[PDB]
Amino acid sequence: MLTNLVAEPFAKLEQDFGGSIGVYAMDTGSGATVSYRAEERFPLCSSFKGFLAAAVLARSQQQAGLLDTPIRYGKNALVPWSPISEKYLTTGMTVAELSAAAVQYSDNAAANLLLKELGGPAGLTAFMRSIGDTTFRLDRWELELNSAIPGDARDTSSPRAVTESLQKLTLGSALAAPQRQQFVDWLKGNTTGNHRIRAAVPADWAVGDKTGTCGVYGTANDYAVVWPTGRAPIVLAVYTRAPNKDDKHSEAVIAAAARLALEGLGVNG
Ligand SMILES: Cc1cc(Br)c2c(CP(=O)(O)O)cc(=O)oc2c1
Ligand SMILES: Cc1cc(Br)c2c(CP(=O)(O)O)cc(=O)oc2c1
Ligand SMILES: Cc1cc(Br)c2c(CP(=O)(O)O)cc(=O)oc2c1
Repeated sequence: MLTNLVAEPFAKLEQDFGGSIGVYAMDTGSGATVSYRAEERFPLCSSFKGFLAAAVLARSQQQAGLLDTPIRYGKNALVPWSPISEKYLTTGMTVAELSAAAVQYSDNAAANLLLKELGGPAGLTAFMRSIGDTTFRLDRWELELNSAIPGDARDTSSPRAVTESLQKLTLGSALAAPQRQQFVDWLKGNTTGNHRIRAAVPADWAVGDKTGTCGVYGTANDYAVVWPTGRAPIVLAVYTRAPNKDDKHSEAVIAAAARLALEGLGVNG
């Protein structure tokens, strides 16, 4: 029913974009949903870093002091787009600071160092299985996971699975209350998503998000929890990809898809 209210505008939006758009949006009050290509796999790109921080927070529930552990690293850890960790190369950073940098600045060195602590891509995948997500898979590290090859299931999930897992971690019971609020707070402080889902959200609504940009195959994404005033929160995921390696992603398309999802849910804004 709501999936059909916006099916036609979604098709026109993705045809103008020149690729595929995948959207799943959930109104946590009524349970109403909007779907468009919601079961197709899309590359995660940096969006896995949000789930990575949730996995760290989950581990901190039964390993006190994990968040305060100092991590030291060498120049060889600094891969492109490590804007925070490059400033602390000579000092180290704590696990919590690496997690905040991974979430709020998409810091690649920070993400790789945290992946190391959790047992690599299989360890993060294992965490996702532990919360009931059978779709998510991480296979590689930054930046190899950005290849976004058409048809390749490595380092992908579906918009529906991303939304379902995000709901469990931010609003459900997958994390304990203090860890859940810390995860929400990190997403709320993200600096990389101002032109994506946030561009669709009114100023007086709270929003936390995590972005991903593979840099090839028109592949980019964003997922978010949105707290409209006066109603229950909305969880949504917007993923894109395109057939040609040189196709460019579009933040404006991500924002436009988020607007249609919110319009479909009847969320005025
Ligand atoms: C910190 C760290 C640890 C590892 Br175990 C890797 C790997 C696996 P490898 O391909 O180097 O063996 C790839 C990478 O880009 O970064 C890492 C960063
Ligand atoms: C990285 C990570 C963190 C956790 Br918190 C798990 C859990 C929950 P646990 O029962 O091991 O304590 C299960 C799992 O299979 O993988 C994980 C991976
Ligand atoms: C090499 C590189 C790494 C990142 Br980490 C980005 C991001 C951040 P994200 O969207 O992946 O979170 C945005 C971007 O436009 O280009 C990038 C290029």
